[PDB]
Amino acid sequence: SIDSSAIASNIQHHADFTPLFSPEHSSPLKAYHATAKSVFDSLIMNWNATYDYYNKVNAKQAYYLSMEFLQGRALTNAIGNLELTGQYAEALKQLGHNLEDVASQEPDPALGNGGLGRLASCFLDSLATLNYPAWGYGLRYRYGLFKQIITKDGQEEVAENWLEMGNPWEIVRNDVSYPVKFYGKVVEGTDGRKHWIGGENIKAVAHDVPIPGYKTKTTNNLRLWSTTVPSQNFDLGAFNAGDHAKANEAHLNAEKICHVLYPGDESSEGKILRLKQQYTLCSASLQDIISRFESRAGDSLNWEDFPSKVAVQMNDTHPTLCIPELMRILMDIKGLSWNEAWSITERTVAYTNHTVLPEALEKWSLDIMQKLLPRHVEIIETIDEELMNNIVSKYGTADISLLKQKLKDMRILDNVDLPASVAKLFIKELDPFAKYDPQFPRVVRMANLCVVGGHSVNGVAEIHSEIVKQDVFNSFYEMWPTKFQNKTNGVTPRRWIRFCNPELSTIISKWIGSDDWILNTDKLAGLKKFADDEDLQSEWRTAKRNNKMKVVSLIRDKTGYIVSPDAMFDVQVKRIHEYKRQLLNILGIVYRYKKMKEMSAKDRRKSFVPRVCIFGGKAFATYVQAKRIVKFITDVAATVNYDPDIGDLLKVVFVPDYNVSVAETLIPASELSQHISTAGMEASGTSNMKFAMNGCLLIGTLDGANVEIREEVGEENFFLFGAHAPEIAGLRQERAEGKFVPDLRFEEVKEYVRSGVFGTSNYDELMGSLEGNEGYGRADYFLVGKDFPSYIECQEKVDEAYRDQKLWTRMSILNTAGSPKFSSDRTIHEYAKDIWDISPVIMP
Amino acid sequence: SIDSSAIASNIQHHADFTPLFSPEHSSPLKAYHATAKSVFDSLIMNWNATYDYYNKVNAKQAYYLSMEFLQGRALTNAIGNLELTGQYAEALKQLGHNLEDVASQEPDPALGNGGLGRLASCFLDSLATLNYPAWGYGLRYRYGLFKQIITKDGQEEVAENWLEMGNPWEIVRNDVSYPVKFYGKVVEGTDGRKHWIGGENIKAVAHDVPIPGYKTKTTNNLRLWSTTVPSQNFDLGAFNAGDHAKANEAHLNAEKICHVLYPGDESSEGKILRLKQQYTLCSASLQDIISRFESRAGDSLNWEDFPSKVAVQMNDTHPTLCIPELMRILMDIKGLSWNEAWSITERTVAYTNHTVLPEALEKWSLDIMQKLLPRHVEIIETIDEELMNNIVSKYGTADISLLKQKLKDMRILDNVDLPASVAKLFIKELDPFAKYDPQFPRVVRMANLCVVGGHSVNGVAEIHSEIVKQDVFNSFYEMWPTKFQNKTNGVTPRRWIRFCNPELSTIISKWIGSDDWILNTDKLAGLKKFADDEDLQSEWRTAKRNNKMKVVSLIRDKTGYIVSPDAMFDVQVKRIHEYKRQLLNILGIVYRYKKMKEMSAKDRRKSFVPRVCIFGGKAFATYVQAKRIVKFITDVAATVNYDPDIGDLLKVVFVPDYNVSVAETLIPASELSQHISTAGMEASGTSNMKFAMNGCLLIGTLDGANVEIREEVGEENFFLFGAHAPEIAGLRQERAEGKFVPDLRFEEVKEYVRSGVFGTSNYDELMGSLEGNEGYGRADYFLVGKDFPSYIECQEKVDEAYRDQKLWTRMSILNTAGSPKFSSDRTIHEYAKDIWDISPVIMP
Ligand SMILES: *Cc1c(COP(=O)(O)O)cnc(C)c1O
Ligand SMILES: *Cc1c(COP(=O)(O)O)cnc(C)c1O
Repeated sequence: SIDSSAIASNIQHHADFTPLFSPEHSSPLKAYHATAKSVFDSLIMNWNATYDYYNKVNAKQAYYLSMEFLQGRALTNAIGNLELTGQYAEALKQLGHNLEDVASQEPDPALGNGGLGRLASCFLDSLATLNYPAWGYGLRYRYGLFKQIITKDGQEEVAENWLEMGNPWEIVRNDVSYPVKFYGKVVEGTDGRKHWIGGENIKAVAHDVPIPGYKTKTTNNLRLWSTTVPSQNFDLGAFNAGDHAKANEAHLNAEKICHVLYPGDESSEGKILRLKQQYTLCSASLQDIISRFESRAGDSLNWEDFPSKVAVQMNDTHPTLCIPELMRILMDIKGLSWNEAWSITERTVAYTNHTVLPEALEKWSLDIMQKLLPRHVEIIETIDEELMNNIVSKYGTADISLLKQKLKDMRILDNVDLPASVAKLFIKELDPFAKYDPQFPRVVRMANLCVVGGHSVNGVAEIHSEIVKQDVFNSFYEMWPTKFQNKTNGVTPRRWIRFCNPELSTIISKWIGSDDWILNTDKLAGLKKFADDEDLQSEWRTAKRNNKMKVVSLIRDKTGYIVSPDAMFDVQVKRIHEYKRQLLNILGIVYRYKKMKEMSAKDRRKSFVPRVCIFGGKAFATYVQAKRIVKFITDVAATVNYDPDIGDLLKVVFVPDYNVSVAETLIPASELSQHISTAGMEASGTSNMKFAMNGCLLIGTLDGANVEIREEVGEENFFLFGAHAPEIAGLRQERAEGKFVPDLRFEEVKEYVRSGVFGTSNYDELMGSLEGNEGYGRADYFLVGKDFPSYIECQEKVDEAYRDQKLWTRMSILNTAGSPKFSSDRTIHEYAKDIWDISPVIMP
Repeated sequence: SIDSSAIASNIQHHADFTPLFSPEHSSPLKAYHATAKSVFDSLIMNWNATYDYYNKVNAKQAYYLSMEFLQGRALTNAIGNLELTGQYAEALKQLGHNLEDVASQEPDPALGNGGLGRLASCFLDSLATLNYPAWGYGLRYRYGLFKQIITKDGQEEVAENWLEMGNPWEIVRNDVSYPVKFYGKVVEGTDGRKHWIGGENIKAVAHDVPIPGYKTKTTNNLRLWSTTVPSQNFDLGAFNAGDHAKANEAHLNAEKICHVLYPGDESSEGKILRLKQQYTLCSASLQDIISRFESRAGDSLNWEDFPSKVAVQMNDTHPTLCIPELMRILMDIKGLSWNEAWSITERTVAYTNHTVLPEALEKWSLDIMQKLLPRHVEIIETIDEELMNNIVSKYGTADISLLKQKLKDMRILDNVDLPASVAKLFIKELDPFAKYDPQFPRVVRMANLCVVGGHSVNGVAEIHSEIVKQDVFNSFYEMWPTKFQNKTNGVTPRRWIRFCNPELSTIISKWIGSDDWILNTDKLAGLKKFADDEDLQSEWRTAKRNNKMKVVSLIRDKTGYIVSPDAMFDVQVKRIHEYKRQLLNILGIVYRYKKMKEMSAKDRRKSFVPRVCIFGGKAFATYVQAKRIVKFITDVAATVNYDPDIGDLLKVVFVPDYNVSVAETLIPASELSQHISTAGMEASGTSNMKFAMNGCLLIGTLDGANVEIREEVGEENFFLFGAHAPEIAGLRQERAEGKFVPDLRFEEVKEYVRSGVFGTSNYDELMGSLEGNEGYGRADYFLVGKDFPSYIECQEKVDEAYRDQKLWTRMSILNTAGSPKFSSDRTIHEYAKDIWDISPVIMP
């Protein structure tokens, strides 16, 4: 009773009765907005039912705050989760359209950037699919980070246009507006209570993005804050006098908070904005959560129940301000005591860490924060004093040098005059250590504040979670060992197998017996025994090849290069950074090119398997060397791809504007993917898990997610190379004292690049970053030269394996069979049970 | 088969499936947006049918361009014209709401200001109602002119908020975008043809506001341009470097065009913007009109047919640039010759003039225009050369001093070097007259360009249209007498009787026999014979009184003052200006107050009829004296309203933020309205006509619309006072040479105001503007003192008439009976036949 012909009518209805175009206009885009709105009707029904039932039950609700959400296109996945994928397809034929064609008109929401945000997004899919009561909270970015375009100069950055016609996947909630305050000062009022007055005032308005679960009515929510000020803040006097910018100054201030993701902060103005961004996310979100708690509790309202009804999860340090903000409201607005409020805060908040380096943890100038959020600094000050008295107790006086060290490590406010209580212990008068030294900045360490303020701290992979306990927060682990956990990352198998790779999905559900694996992904393990079946292997290679043909279109379309699908599709797809070592990959390609060119055309075929080597991802605009690296790759592509001696034996391609949509086409087509960061530098990595699910083989270092992926799929089905994490610091110091001697094959490439064969750029600057023994930006800090021989050898093993397409496809199948551990579903279960302490809420 | 219960469902549907609020939220406002969207579904159906049928028929289409459209609230009138007024009322009861209550939640669109715009709006109602194919073109103003608030300092100006939640009465047309260019320069290309290159580029996007006719499916359109630039014009480099305003500079430039109506132009930046505004309206609109002509013509496309398919009407001089812009496109883009293009332009364009003073006609600096629109100045230059050669022919050489005068009067470009052809005739070398004199600015006279460029020029009232021929454009009238016309203004009887005054409307349709008068307003004349019937008079006075009670609410609500409905409701409602003479009214009130206070409480009742004297309207922010006048009135209100000796004998009230919605409540309640501008200063006036329709009696000067209103309703049913137009200049010169001696009663008031009785302001400054014999801002230029005795006497006749509520109500009824001439319907018929040459297009 829910058929294709009624859907076609509702699509038509939306084109005409919620129109964005002239009636006689006929576009795939017009069809998209109509089809999006037809699907949306289902999400609204289900959203309202889910919203209402949660209020009735009043179960504990989890809240995931992130500065990023890589939502990607919604259409294909909403239709998928509703299981109207077959009927929407036909409905669109009736109207003279094609689903796939219409779906490719959807713009990627510019609401995230990399893994941090995509994880959050996968987490929202799993939460809904498994019927957990949970929302995401975030900011509604207009222009995103940037849309990447590739010219003959390298990468250029253009602002995103995804909101130009409005977002059909959201609902504005005009009754949901919260005030957020900047600057001002604090005064103690009549009733001993603190009051934060004056300053600047903006309002955050709610923009809801429903999150439909798979094979369930449960539709959770992503609440997005958009900043503005009321029309009356427009200065007409300024406007009429001619000063049109002044007239618009107040609106610009509010609105710019939601303009760009991670705005550049090499300026006091960029730092203030980045800080306004975070407080707005924290303040608006917490005010809303508090509001919902109150409305549900009704007359029987008790704040001790707050952490048994509310869980707040801080994705990275960006939402750290939740801690003091919660303390702010509980005391200043609700009237709770410090200890009463602190206990509620500590039990409500938890922190997830994605960093492996202790000098990559968010720091802020106290002076800047003190000016913008004076009441929060007061609160932080009190928190840091408590923390220090607890260290005093749990340790010393007796042994002071020890205590000195414990206080450095754990302090929230670094380089500040100690509170009078602690300062005592260092009289002799006071030790230089217990005083502000103007030679250095006064700094607020957000990571330490997150640890102190949350009941749980977790890493994102087994090895990393240990690094977190041993290197990063050691003295904290000593103090509160029970805080520290691990929650290995995962990705949703619905977006990243079922819907991005339908051809593989059919093969999977045939041989396993059902399509239940989409939900109960453990059942993929039943593929192990069929790994050597010849027929499975036939279908499995055909799918891979069919998925590769959609990439041929993408490459032709986006770059102009013509490539053959009968080569090996070798992909490296991640953010452009020296530590990720795209440079190691391209230089390995350069070596093989060189070998080919010093070889007979008979031997070229005998020695190397044909490849299409694909690069993708964004460089931080200001990062000069990263931009030179994408430039370098493009130039190699130009030289290699148009070389008669090579032909289809090797192609190199840089796919521009890598995003969720690109990944969705690229990943299912991939046979080899590269995860080759300097060992010890990666915490996890989620693209790794996506590739393996799609039967792509991994070449990588013993680093981040690769380690656990290798366990699950088997070491025989993974190409491992390079120095391990423990060996690094030693190899660097070895370099510093002149003892490192690079392979002859590595000097060959460097010289061959300095040769000019890749155009009118020489690159002596880039190659120069792999030379010397010391210096910032030089001295091959990320061990490209060191790992080179091991790496180019490992790629010879890949070639030899690809020669036996029996072995290759066997390993491909074993990767999909070993992926179950990396479903975000079991990641969420672990979070739900061991941190948030929430249960599923199933509607009847 | 279109019943109240289905409508209630559709209202509900829109609340839930085109939502702007949380689902559990319950507001009159929420009900409004839902009810608006339910009505809108009907407008869409009818809009699309009307749009499609016009394309089929390809009849000549009229296009009304204005910088203003005072649309007012749409809800009550759309529901009215659809005749679902009874069923929407019940549908809203079912949902626990009240139509009137819901309607009062609609914000007034800030798309206009005064009469200019309201006329345009009435014109759109009449065009639809009478089935004429016609659109309005305008700009989509965000903040409007300003929302007026009254404090203890006078008026203050706040930006309007009408778009904060979006406009339910519009449809964005994303496929309708047109490029508009600013600055740049001209170059003659390969093919002798001119090309306008470089400069700045913005895009105007179409926002359609359907205009439903009354008792007809015909739903015409108001196309509104909103300016923007594509996201990519956002400078990320600037944003990340910290310079967030610079990053937003390009967007601000585009968007500010649509920010404020009539932005202040005492700055080169305000003048450039005002000029960008007008060109954008002209360019975008003409590009669209041209596009529609082409798509309809198909293969059989002939540009000679353009003026037989297209009429462009310029409301005032603001759209003057249509003339050269049309010439631009026809030659530069379509390839027509000058004469071929000129003939098409002259036959397509027509001009309506609303000005009575020849020094109130829009002038622009040539230098500013030459910089912004260089190609348009070239075209204007050529037009002005033609014009001058035609004057040469039609006159002189022989008589040069004569020719000198004819060229001054008619020139488009004033104070410019004459073209070589004309310059000859003044050799002796060249006369100073035929040269640019840097002592004065170089000026472009837009009015003269409108006259030259249009086939018809019309005034807006019989007397004014004559002034236009005799004083304003005399030498043009001599040259082309057939151009000059009259089209007396009118107002729609649907918004301004039927829907604003339902209680009167019932009485009208009873005694006339039907409600057909709403359409065929001529049938109101049948009320003359019932003027003296006692029963009609009973119902008629009851309605007036019932309508007055809604004003009591408005006054209480907006000012706090408590007033009795059993007094005379005496209203002056128009823009605050010295020439309109609110000051004359208030000073007359001040005189009566003074008399009351020097009188016994028995006599106070014997001498004066109780009144509620209501003022309303906006002062130009920068106009110091106008603002002091509203301040002065408020202070009188404060003193008078709280005086025990007075009580309900006299109240004075300044209703803040006068707009369409205020008028709709105020007008039907009004018994006396004032139209007292210095004689000869007003061209027409439409509020005058509204009042008379609602049975309000007029006190006014022999000026503008009053003259014709007095003819139609009868001199016995109109309170005339003051000096007539011909006597003015003489009375002013009389003042200049010391010969004017004011009434003793006028010095009494002035002194009594200088007395301080009205608070801690003395007003010696304001009273000082009525004193002296010469000087800007002084010397009683608008004859307040002169007309005073005549005026306060005329008000004594009003009192004596109001005493006999038989006579008063007789005259009231005769005003409604005499109003038929002032229906915008017959105004439109005249425009349709004698200018646009269009016919109605009725769908089957
Ligand atoms: C999965 C995914 C990522 C994360 O990639 P890592 O290699 O884990 O950093 C980034 N971007 C997009 C578009 C993705 O789909
Ligand atoms: C009718 C009307 C006007 C025009 O009034 P005039 O006295 O003709 O200038 C102005 N404003 C509003 C809101 C109106 O309804």
